[PDB]
Amino acid sequence: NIHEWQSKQLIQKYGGRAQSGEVAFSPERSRDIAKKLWNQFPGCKFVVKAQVLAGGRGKGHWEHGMQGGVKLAKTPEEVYEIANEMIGHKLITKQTGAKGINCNKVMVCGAVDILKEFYLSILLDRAMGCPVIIATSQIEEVAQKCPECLFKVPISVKNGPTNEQLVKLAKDLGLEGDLVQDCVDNVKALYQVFDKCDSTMVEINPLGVIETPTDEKVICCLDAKIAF
Amino acid sequence: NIHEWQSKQLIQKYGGRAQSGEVAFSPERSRDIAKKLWNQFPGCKFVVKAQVLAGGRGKGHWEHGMQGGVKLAKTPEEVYEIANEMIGHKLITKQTGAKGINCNKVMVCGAVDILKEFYLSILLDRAMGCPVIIATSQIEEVAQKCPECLFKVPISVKNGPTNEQLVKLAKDLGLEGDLVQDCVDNVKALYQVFDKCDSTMVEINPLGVIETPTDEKVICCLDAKIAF
Ligand SMILES: Nc1ncnc2c1ncn2[C@@H]1O[C@H](COP(=O)(O)OP(=O)(O)O)[C@@H](O)[C@H]1O
Ligand SMILES: Nc1ncnc2c1ncn2[C@@H]1O[C@H](COP(=O)(O)OP(=O)(O)O)[C@@H](O)[C@H]1O
Ligand SMILES: [Cl-]
Ligand SMILES: [Mg+2]
Ligand SMILES: [Mg+2]
Repeated sequence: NIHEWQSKQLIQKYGGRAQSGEVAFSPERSRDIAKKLWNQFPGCKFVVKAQVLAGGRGKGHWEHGMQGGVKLAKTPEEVYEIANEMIGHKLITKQTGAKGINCNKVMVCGAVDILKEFYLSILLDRAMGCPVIIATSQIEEVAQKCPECLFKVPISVKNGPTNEQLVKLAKDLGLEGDLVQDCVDNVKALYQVFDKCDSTMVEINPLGVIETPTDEKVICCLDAKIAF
Repeated sequence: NIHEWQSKQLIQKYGGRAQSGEVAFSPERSRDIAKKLWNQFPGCKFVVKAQVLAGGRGKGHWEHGMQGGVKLAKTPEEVYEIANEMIGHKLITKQTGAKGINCNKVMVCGAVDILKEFYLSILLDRAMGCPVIIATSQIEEVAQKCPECLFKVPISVKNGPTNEQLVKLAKDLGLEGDLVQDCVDNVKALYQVFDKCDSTMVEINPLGVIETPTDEKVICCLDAKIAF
């Protein structure tokens, strides 16, 4: 499986929208990324995301407390502080145990208004022998407590997804207006990645509805993981 | 006199907020700047500003038809198109005449919500023999048609501006809440530039109230000109 930054760039290579930010291997560099971003959107806030091969970062904790592998920062100096407590230190989440996985890089992103967060993945379903799109706006828990809340769209491996399936899926997720077609185009892009890269899973957790700096609502992958 | 980019970077060096963007000397580079900015704020729009030693770009026009030296762009490709018609071409404004001034670089900026636009300049007043801060929220026309709309704050070159003078100026311009102190700190930065650079004029036209990507209101220099 390829890292977050690399999957997102692959998704955007194929016409999808994703917040890949920029990766840093030192707190000095993390700060410089933030300072330069203030040239473009002055006053913006920042998000620092520990780049570790492990899930559930948002609710881990570090040696010196901290808590959470995804944290908001108001200034480049706050980016330095947070980054300095991530790089070269050990995060502890559910997927790691008391061991804790080491972190030697972070992702620095501009902070955006997140209006909605969905789960969406494109899986190779061996049983049926076809790709299947799995999405929900609420992943193993939701399927058991509310299986109806989960949508599974089998895909024709010769024709690919139909606009009918994708439009329905988008509306089933609660999207309206321009976000419906926006979601179709992004899901089409995710499928090309799935297909053209011979992936067994393209998982977007979360696929979000965010606001641009000028308040437009757009679909954007806020996380990405591609397996082969 | 130093260019927009250099003044803005100088202003931020001293604690002010300015949208310096990033300068490009080709439309290919302009496009790349926009593409990379979409990694940070996906879906954002862009502004392309012709970098020419001449004023009134917003209302100028180019020899081959295109209108305006400051133009909005929806995508990196729209940035390329606009930049390609600016770099290596001739702009015509009021300050240039039928000759038209050549442009060999543009500034690519993220588009932001602009809520208010002020004029603010720090001048070496020969008559009074001291620096004077000149600001208005409505420059030669306004001074004649509404002299009351213009505020002039003489500065003691030994004490610098007082927080009292700057706070009053901020409220005189109609600012309230956190924007008052925000404006004070930015004006303090503009004065240090004026002083430490032995300038005869630091002109910010417009000094704006803009929204951050997460809807915070902040003071930001959207243009800058420093004379010697
Ligand atoms: N640009 C951003 N602005 C604000 N919040 C963000 C941004 N990017 C990510 N987040 C938040 O970070 C959370 C955790 O992100 P994610 O990469 O999914 O980590 P995890 O493995 O903990 O789920 C997301 O649910 C989202 O709310
Ligand atoms: N980042 C931006 N987003 C939106 N509009 C902008 C941005 N930067 C500048 N503008 C607009 O461009 C106009 C012209 O900009 P400026 O640099 O002052 O050129 P000039 O004053 O020579 O016409 C401003 O009055 C403002 O309305
Ligand atoms: Cl170049
Ligand atoms: Mg995730
Ligand atoms: Mg101007």
